[PDB]
Amino acid sequence: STIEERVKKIIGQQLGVKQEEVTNNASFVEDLGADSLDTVELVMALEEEFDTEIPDEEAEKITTVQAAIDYINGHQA
Repeated sequence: STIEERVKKIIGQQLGVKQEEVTNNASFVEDLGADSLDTVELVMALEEEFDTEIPDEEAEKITTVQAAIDYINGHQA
């Protein structure tokens, strides 16, 4: 249950996709047509994760999935 691991999972809960549909470098506006619940779930997911409450500004450049792994990775370092 590595970083990206749990991450993907959470992300998979934010909407309800699989792994092949939420590939590491998965998209949102092109993948999940960018769902409000997604951008919102990102503010809660991260909040329920490490209480980081991701904004909408940093979420834009973090729309993807892998972006939610590189930012979370910060947990380690």
